[PDB]
Amino acid sequence: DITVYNGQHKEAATAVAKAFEQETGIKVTLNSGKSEQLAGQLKEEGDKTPADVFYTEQTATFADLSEAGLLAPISEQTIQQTAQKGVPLAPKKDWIALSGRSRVVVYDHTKLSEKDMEKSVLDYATPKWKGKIGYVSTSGAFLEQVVALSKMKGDKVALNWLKGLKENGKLYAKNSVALQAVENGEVPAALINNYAWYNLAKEKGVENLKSRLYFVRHQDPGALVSYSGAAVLKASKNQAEAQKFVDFLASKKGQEALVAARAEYPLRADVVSPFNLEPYEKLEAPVVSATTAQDKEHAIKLIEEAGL
Ligand SMILES: [Fe+3]
Repeated sequence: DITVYNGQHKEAATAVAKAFEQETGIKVTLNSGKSEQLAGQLKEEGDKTPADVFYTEQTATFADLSEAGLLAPISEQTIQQTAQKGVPLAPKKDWIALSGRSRVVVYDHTKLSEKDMEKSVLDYATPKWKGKIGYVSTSGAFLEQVVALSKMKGDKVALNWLKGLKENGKLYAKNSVALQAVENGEVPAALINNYAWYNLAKEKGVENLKSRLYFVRHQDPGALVSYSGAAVLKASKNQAEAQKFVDFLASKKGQEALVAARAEYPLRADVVSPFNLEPYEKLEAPVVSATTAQDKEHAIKLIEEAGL
């Protein structure tokens, strides 16, 4: 039996754990928490941690653990299962990316069309969109979007984007609320994450929604994908079952279990999502370095400076 420190959503984690227990007969215990807190706990515990595997919604939390020598190597064959073009790879082959979530633009297709959409997420923060674009400044993915803009286009552009949202956008407390506002006719479009919309569409049927999704694609900062993954702890005294769990997560059945539970893009090429997601490769996600704590601190400073 194994212990998994879990920073991912409980439904994702519970569903793959249960499919693992059913496939192998090995029992999984989750120790859930926020990825950044769990990572800190793993570093403090060091070679006496009870953790066998670390399962996270955000692969960026792994870099520090790897650099501190706390992660075990994973099978090369396992890594290759999700190694699509654009998918982040552990330089030391000591963690694996498993799935993704995407930034998207949701729009009311009875008021706007694909033709009204912009080639860049930068352009939604301009007077053309005044009173017409919702955004969620408190959302973790929104913070990731600022980090990517900063890295890809520099601080002046990031700040100008945030200042433009301040001036032109409608602020919503959550992505689900921004989605409702589009459905309700309050705002014709918003910047959200993919899964909120695919959840609603699975629930109600796409034909019954006013809203559709526009993916900016072509490695625009607005095509940002955030990656979930897993790692085996070097300290684990059950490497064999820990590695079997990580291999299962990368397998067809493990990826099938994940996508049945959550609207994340599988990184295996031979699994389709029952939420009817497009293939990961079609997203044309940009390639961007892992968000550090320092990156998050800086992005918060820019949001503050923009008056948000
Ligand atoms: Fe969310």
